[PDB]
Amino acid sequence: GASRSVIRSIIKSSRLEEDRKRYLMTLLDDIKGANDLAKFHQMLMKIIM
Amino acid sequence: QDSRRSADALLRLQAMAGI
Repeated sequence: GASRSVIRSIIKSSRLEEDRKRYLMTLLDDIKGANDLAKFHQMLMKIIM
Repeated sequence: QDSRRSADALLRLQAMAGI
């Protein structure tokens, strides 16, 4: 499972608009636990693609 | 409360992904 820092870097490196990136990062801080972080990463992939 | 907040964040994320 990717760490919180890796997931943040992925958001930052994506081509999404800045406000979209900022809101995703805000949501990330509310995620708690390895399981939810993994689910976060999965949904994030669908948005990035 | 921490888990519920996390669950809600995932729901908000899901809505952005249009899932």
